[PDB]
Amino acid sequence: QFHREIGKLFASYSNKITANSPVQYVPSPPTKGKVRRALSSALMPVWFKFFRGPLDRWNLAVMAKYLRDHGLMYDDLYSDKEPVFARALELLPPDIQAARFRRLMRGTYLNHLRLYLPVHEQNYDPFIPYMAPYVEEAKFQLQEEEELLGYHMWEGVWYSGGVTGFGDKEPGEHFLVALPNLYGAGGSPMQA
Amino acid sequence: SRAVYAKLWASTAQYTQRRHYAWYQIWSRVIPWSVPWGIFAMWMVFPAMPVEYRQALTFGIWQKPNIGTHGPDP
Amino acid sequence: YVGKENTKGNVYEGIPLDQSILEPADLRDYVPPHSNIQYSKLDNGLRIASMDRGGLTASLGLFVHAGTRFEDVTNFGVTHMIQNLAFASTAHLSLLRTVKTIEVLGANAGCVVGREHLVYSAECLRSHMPLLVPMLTGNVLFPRFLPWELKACKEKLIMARKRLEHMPDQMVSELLHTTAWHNNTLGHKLHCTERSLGHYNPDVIRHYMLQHFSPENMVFVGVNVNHDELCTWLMRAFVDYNAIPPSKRTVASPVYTGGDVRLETPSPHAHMAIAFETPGGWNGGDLVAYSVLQTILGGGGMYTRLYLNVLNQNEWVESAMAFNTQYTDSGIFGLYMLADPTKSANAVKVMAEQFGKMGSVTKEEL
Amino acid sequence: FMSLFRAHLVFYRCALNLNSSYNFGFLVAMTFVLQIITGITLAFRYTSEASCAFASVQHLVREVAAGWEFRMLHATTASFVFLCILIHMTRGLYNWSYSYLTTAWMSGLVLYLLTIATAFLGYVLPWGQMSFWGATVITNLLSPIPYLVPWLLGGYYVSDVTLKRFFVLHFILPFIGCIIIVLHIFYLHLNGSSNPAGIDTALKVAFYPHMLMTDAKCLSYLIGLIFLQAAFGLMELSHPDNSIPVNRFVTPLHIVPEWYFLAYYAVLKVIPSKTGGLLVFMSSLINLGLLSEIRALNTRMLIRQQFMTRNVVSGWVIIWVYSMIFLIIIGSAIPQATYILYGRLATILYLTTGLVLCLY
Amino acid sequence: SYGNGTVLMPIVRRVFIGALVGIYAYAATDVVLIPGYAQL
Amino acid sequence: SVHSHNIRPDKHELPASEVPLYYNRFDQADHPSLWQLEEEQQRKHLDQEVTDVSQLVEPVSSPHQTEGWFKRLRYWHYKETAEPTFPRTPDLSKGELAAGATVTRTSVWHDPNEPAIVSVSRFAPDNFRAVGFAENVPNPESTNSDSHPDFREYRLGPGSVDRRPFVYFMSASYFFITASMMRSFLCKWVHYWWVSRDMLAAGTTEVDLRPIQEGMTAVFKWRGKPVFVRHRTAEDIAKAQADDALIGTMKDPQLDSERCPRPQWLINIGVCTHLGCIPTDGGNYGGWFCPCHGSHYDTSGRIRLGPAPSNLELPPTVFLDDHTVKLG
Ligand SMILES: CCCCCCCCCCCCCCCCCC(=O)OC[C@H](COP(=O)([O-])OCC(O)COP(=O)([O-])OC[C@@H](COC(=O)CCCCCCCCCCCCCCCCC)OC(=O)CCCCCCCCCCCCCCCCC)OC(=O)CCCCCCCCCCCCCCCCC
Ligand SMILES: CCCCCCCCCCCCCCCCCC(=O)OC[C@H](COP(=O)([O-])OCC(O)COP(=O)([O-])OC[C@@H](COC(=O)CCCCCCCCCCCCCCCCC)OC(=O)CCCCCCCCCCCCCCCCC)OC(=O)CCCCCCCCCCCCCCCCC
Ligand SMILES: CCCCCCCCCCCCCCCCCC(=O)OC[C@H](COP(=O)([O-])OCC(O)COP(=O)([O-])OC[C@@H](COC(=O)CCCCCCCCCCCCCCCCC)OC(=O)CCCCCCCCCCCCCCCCC)OC(=O)CCCCCCCCCCCCCCCCC
Ligand SMILES: CCCCCCCCCCCCCCCCCC(=O)OC[C@H](COP(=O)([O-])OCC(O)COP(=O)([O-])OC[C@@H](COC(=O)CCCCCCCCCCCCCCCCC)OC(=O)CCCCCCCCCCCCCCCCC)OC(=O)CCCCCCCCCCCCCCCCC
Ligand SMILES: CCCCCCCCCCCCCCCCCC(=O)OC[C@H](COP(=O)([O-])OCC[N+](C)(C)C)OC(=O)CCCCCCCCCCCCCCCCC
Ligand SMILES: CCCCCCCCCCCCCCCCCC(=O)OC[C@H](COP(=O)([O-])OCC[N+](C)(C)C)OC(=O)CCCCCCCCCCCCCCCCC
Ligand code: HEM
Ligand code: HEM
Ligand SMILES: O=C1C(O)=C([C@H]2CC[C@H](c3ccc(Cl)cc3)CC2)C(=O)c2ccccc21
Ligand code: FES
Repeated sequence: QFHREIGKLFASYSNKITANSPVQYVPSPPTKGKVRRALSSALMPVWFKFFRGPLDRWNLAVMAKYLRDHGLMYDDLYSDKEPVFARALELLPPDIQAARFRRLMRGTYLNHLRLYLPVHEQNYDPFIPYMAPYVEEAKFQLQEEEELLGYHMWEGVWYSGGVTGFGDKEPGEHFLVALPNLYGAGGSPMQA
Repeated sequence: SRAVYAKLWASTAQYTQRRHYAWYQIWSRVIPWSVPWGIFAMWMVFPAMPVEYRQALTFGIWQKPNIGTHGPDP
Repeated sequence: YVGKENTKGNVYEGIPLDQSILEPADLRDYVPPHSNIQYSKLDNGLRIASMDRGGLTASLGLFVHAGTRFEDVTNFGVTHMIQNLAFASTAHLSLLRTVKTIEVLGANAGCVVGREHLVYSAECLRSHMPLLVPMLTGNVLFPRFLPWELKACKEKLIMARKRLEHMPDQMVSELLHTTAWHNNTLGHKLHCTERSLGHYNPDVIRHYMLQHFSPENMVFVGVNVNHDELCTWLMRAFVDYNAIPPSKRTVASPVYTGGDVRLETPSPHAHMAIAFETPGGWNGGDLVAYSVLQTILGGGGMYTRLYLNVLNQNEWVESAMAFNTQYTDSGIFGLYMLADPTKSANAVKVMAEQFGKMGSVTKEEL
Repeated sequence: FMSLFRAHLVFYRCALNLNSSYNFGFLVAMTFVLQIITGITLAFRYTSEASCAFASVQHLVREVAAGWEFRMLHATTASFVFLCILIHMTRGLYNWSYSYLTTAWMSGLVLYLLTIATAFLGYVLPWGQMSFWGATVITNLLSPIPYLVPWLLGGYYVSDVTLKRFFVLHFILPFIGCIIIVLHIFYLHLNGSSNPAGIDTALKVAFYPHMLMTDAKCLSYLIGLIFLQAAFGLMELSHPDNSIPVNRFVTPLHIVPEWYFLAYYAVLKVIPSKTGGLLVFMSSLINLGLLSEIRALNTRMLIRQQFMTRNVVSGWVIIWVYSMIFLIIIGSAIPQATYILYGRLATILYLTTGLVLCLY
Repeated sequence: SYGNGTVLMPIVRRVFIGALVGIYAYAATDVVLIPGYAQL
Repeated sequence: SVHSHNIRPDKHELPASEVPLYYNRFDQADHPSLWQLEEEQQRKHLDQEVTDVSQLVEPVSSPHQTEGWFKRLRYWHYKETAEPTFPRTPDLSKGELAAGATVTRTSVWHDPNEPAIVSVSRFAPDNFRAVGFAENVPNPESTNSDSHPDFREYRLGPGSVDRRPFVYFMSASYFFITASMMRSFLCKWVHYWWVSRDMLAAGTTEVDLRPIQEGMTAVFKWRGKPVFVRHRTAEDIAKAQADDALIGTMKDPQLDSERCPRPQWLINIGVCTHLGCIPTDGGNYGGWFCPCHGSHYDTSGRIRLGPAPSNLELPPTVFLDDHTVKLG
């Protein structure tokens, strides 16, 4: 019985992994092996003074000036085409949300005109992390759904309801389900 | 109690292993489709092979069709 | 289930169901359990009661003394909100994980509001009790009340009454209550009105809970569990945390107004009900008198007073009934009837006669 | 189909700060339509015979009214097809458009492959020396598999049969192009275009009045330039050696493909193993394909701003462009050790800077 | 991810990464190592 | 819908108040409920037995209605030619129909003895029914006639075999014939792109070598490809043999004596082994140089430098005489 035997293989491996579980926080093992840690530690005094130092300083200068020209913050660079950030934006309070909207409007207009702001308008720190408390919550909420619902490749009915059947939940987002109607006036999913 | 909450938290620690198991299952269901399509591949590419290889791969069953032309010359 | 360790499969394959498969090892000599109630108390105040009958499934329940008769003009609707938020996110579990785990254990669980109590309960095999005690106590020990859960749960506050529009009997119950005690205590509605959706913010919920959900206002009850394990796993739940501190609350006596009310709708009967107050309620000494009289008259048999003297002597009544509802400190007792809508004036006369002669009884019926 | 026309090309709402760099798609489409018109009217008088194809093309120029104009418009608009495509690609490498326009980017790559094939098939039809020997080379390049090359040729060597089927294929492929263009635009408008600033913004504005006029302006410029080059011949875009009849036993003494093929040619000059040659093309195209799912290759959350303005570090796309131009330069020259040496330097740069795009 | 319809681009991702590893292995064998063993 | 009506005045077709094409006799009720009664008091023609076609009841309406040139169909009922301002008054004494226009623009509904509101109530279209209506209008009970067979005589009952095997065998048979035919079609279509039966690539040739001079290269045509024949000088031979000491270094090692069975005669296929171009005279090793990607060959044909993977290929050849060679 092939399937039950390979079951046995999988089960024993999982039990090994289970038996080694800690019961409390334990610091992660380093990201680099001891050889590379040694080599980096040896070459630090030259590499950081001549190359890495100036690279990491020039980078922040470039970023800051570009953000100040337009009056953006750093966390204004993230999109809502990203599910986690979409959730984070859903969880925002009114004031932060309104200010973000305003800054994005102004940045669009300024990049259209290609005119610098006066230097007295540029006196602020652009790298404040104002989205962090919300991104962490979004990550939690979207991780639990994977754990509790996404753990298997579920089976569906194909090309029915406007969805392909392989997992989508919004109609006509893929080519083989384009053009839902041939007559009439159509409609929108949001008005069902 | 801490103990019970710990057990409940840990219930899903092995997500990646369960996903590998899912890979295994779906590929086991899928992979036999290779036999129909393999036969058809071979069906199409058989008459491209050398006559000797056609004779060999069919254990000598296949031979040149006899249509009454191109016979030997005394 | 990442693979499975046992490969033997269905070891009873092909054995008919009228042919036993038990080995002599699995026989026992029966010893009953003992089934008188066992009573205990935690140090923080919680009272625990348990019984065992040797069934395989257990019943677990947490009882809180927080009904709707304890609300006021600033609070109306808060108890419904709390019930509609049961098994939502708490300190150490999320809403999704909680409900999904309860589903996968195989259990059925829920919460119920009344006019004097709030109840949480669950049920499945008795071997799962240690996993269920947390999830029941969580709701009263440390809920979070995140705004985006309150907002998403709102429509269930309105559907609760939207369904009452096709349950005439229950509808009449609510009319009786709000007419008997007008605008006070037991009179309050069991649901959120439109005026009740304003104060749907976490601070009001939390401030209400701080006044009622202390341990000495609670009871935990278990059936088909071993009492020392129940005590152990309940003690292990409150040991790390500070519970809501006690409060010396006071309760006002209901004021009975009585009165009259009508509500028309296309139903093909005239539904009518008349009632009088029970002084003292469940704490009055005459709790048995009313409950005997209800069976003399006819509860919700065919040799009862109403069945003989109303239903068998009039062609135009579909049903006549006596009802009796009691609370800690007041109640009501009365008669209910469905009649042909053209003869309501006769329905009133019949009811008046019946009330007329409840005072007197004969020993056969008694 | 009018309601769709209005939804997508009149009421569709864009971002205010879309400058000219977002107009080149429309332009390549227009060069497609135009190339199709001139194609069809050239087909009415072309002869698909190895004995007489060449003289067939000469007859149009010499003895037909306005004969010269259609041939030269068709010849010159090809260069603009490729120039506009390369600008259009580089814009989206610069912006990291493929971050969220995944399937659009894939469709783009397929369209570019279609265009390469179409152009090369066209390049054989006038049937001069360069045509014959180019066909010989590219057919020998795809030799690894037995019998596939005599089959695709039709014959043991490049022949009239080869001309006939190349002509039919060159007829057909552009229209398949058009179908894939519709698919392209479906994926595009499913998402919505990016800004030059790479932010999300509500300061949108409708298409018909503002952006339609910019499209029209650039269209005027392009029609202008095509006619300038076509009528006066300012640049030597095409080498003279296709003007000589074919000889099957003598090669031309100096060889230069059309400019849009020179970089590829450079590779074939400098890598020793022929299979290594072919694998470089395959690998680079696979690398470009791989950019479609760059969000998955890392767990840091991605942004579209590459902060290339004022930056002393420049960016990998700019190094890619300069490496490619250097390869064109070396493509053009004779085979000599020093050219090959700097060739190999440039080739290593071209490969590495493509690999490295995934490493954010 | 759960509740999403993109199912064929992940496969292409893995195939492409595979294929590049392949190609680079073979190229190292063909263009460098085999000649090197004539110079070793 | 996309379809118009055609209500218009017409001079070939008089209005229906003037000339109705249907049989214009209708009964009238005071209230349509009364039509119930007649359905349970009349006789019906379909309740009674007939056996021959000649016994079928005869239509009430006349055959002689519609006339004109080239009009096949001679009988119609309804038309939409428009009514005038003042319609023809129905004569209710003859049971003529009163409906729509003829109620609105006529005095027909007037009665001396009755209120007007009561009188108009009898002229809704439900209050009229033709003569013969209750007697002739069918009302089926089923789609099936008891004189025809339904599933009851064809159902496979208790005791029957299972037929799934047969059904699926039937369809599998259809499909395997289908697939054989499809494969044949694709095979023919593929084969049709293959080389034609006139080409055949067969042949052999011979070459006379008297006219050749030392240091010269002659070129000839063979099986579609060029072939070089060279009369090497002593120094060409020496150049070739000096590099035999460096055979270690070559991409395709071979010694000169194999390539020149007669040392002074060199023969090769004139084609670059890289991608098929034809090498030119010269290069760094006094042999040949390919312009397409820069491969070099020595004075014996061997690949010394560049991307080409092998030496120039030796053709199958024989020296027929001291001064004549055979190719193929
Ligand atoms: C026009 C179409 C016609 C209409 C009908 C539709 C036709 C499609 C039928 C074929 C599908 C059969 C397989 C069924 C799978 C069911 C699984 C399931 O429960 O569903 C949920 C599951 C998704 O749920 P989920 O797991 O929650 O989603 C998370 C993600 O999947 C991410 O998950 P992850 O990241 O955790 O990774 C999971 C991944 C882990 O595994 C890997 O990633 C492995 C990667 C290794 C690299 C090797 C390549 C792997 C792909 C194999 C391709 C071979 C097939 C072709 C064979 C050709 C034979 C001639 O798992 C798999 O790859 C397992 C599934 C792989 C199956 C793919 C091939 C199935 C085809 C079998 C029939 C072949 C006959 C074709 C004949 C010729 C014509 C095409 O479904 C899938 O994953 C779908 C897989 C199948 C692909 C989609 C079908 C295509 C539809 C579009 C049509 C395109 C046609 C274009 C032509 C146009 C002509 C003009
Ligand atoms: C009988 C009672 C009646 C029953 C009725 C029931 C109902 C069902 C019917 C049944 C009755 C018979 C009906 C006749 C059916 C058959 C005839 C038939 O079908 O002919 C078709 C026929 C095809 O003719 P054909 O193609 O010329 O046939 C040539 C032959 O195929 C010759 O071609 P070939 O020789 O070149 O074929 C090659 C073949 C050659 O085959 C053979 O030679 C095989 C030999 C078979 C031997 C048999 C064995 C079984 C018997 C043994 C006996 C057992 C004894 C025990 C029992 C008895 C004692 C107890 O080899 C292969 O296929 C490949 C080999 C296998 C591949 C798999 C790889 C295996 C590797 C082996 C590994 C082992 C190691 C080997 C290595 C060596 C070193 C160790 O149709 C046509 O000619 C075309 C018709 C035109 C229609 C066109 C279709 C439509 C196209 C229009 C489309 C355009 C419109 C757009 C689309 C429209 C879409 C809707
Ligand atoms: C020399 C050295 C260098 C060599 C070159 C090296 C190159 C290396 C780099 C490679 C670059 C990328 C190549 C393509 C990768 C595609 C990966 C993929 O699957 O992406 C999934 C991805 C979506 O995956 P997802 O997000 O998971 O969504 C899940 C959905 O369920 C999925 O459903 P959905 O509805 O959302 O998606 C649309 C669906 C369904 O799409 C449709 O139904 C569209 C149908 C349009 C048909 C129009 C006629 C096209 C005729 C073929 C033209 C080929 C030109 C090739 C250029 C060279 C010419 C010499 O299509 C697909 O899912 C894709 C199917 C596979 C496409 C394969 C395309 C390339 C090969 C095609 C030709 C094969 C050779 C034989 C025929 C040759 C004839 C000349 O789809 C795309 O991004 C596709 C974009 C459109 C591009 C393809 C357009 C043509 C479609 C042809 C379909 C097959 C029939 C062919 C004709 C047969 C009869 C004659
Ligand atoms: C330089 C030389 C000059 C030479 C000059 C020579 C000039 C000769 C001119 C001859 C003109 C003949 C026609 C006179 C018409 C008079 C009309 C009249 O007085 O109307 C008064 C009056 C008009 O008042 P009304 O209010 O219109 O009432 C009449 C109704 O509307 C009627 O409607 P209804 O409902 O009462 O009747 C039913 C209705 C509806 O009936 C039906 O629908 C029934 C249809 C049944 C068909 C069954 C067919 C089955 C067999 C098919 C076999 C397969 C065949 C196909 C395949 C074959 C292979 C190819 O019947 C019809 O529609 C009857 C149609 C008769 C058509 C006759 C056509 C004759 C053509 C003669 C040749 C003319 C020149 C040809 C062209 C030349 C080049 C431009 O009509 C009547 O009283 C009725 C009179 C009907 C007379 C019909 C029979 C005429 C016989 C004429 C004999 C001529 C012999 C010539 C010999 C020449 C030797 C040289
Ligand atoms: C995904 C698969 C897509 C498949 C699309 C392919 C469609 C087009 C197929 C063209 C095949 C041409 C073969 C070239 C050789 C010359 C053919 C020829 O006529 O030779 C003469 C021969 C006859 O020879 P002859 O008699 O002329 O003389 C020469 C003698 N021999 C052949 C021995 C050298 O003709 C044929 O037999 C016709 C060729 C049939 C071959 C058909 C091959 C079909 C390929 C499809 C297989 C796909 C499998 C899946 C692969 C996918 C992998 C990821
Ligand atoms: C996607 C492109 C496909 C091209 C097809 C060509 C493939 C190669 C040649 C044929 C190979 C054999 C057929 C494949 C095997 C059968 C498929 C299968 O698994 O069966 C599923 C099923 C088989 O059903 P079944 O009921 O017989 O059995 C299945 C049930 N079990 C497993 C329990 C036995 O097929 C169908 O139900 C198909 C329904 C249609 C049947 C009639 C089709 C006839 C043609 C109609 C008109 C055609 C014109 C339209 C085309 C447009 C162009 C002109
Ligand atoms: C994107 C679309 C197209 C491109 C990029 C393209 C490209 C080319 C190129 C580069 C040439 C070479 C001309 C020369 O060297 O002088 C050519 C020639 C030709 N093309 Fe196309 N072409 C396209 C569409 C078409 C179409 C649709 C047709 C016909 C339906 C067509 C028919 C021809 C013909 C007949 C020639 C021969 C010109 C001559 O012999 O002088 N082309 N094409
Ligand atoms: C015939 C070839 C092509 C046509 C007709 C075409 C057409 C278009 C059009 C009209 C647009 C929208 C307007 C514009 O951006 O100008 C567009 C956008 C786009 N195209 Fe193309 N394109 C072609 C080739 C390509 C190629 C080769 C690629 C990638 C290799 C590509 C990738 C993209 C991307 C990513 C966008 C959107 C960028 C963004 O929104 O930021 N396209 N295309
Ligand atoms: O030697 C060559 C040569 O190498 C190519 C090459 C240029 C690049 C081409 C090419 C390479 C890759 C792609 Cl994806 C498309 C086209 C193939 C032909 C020519 O075009 C040519 C034309 C005429 C005579 C000789 C030659
Ligand atoms: S074809 Fe001769 S070197 Fe490339």
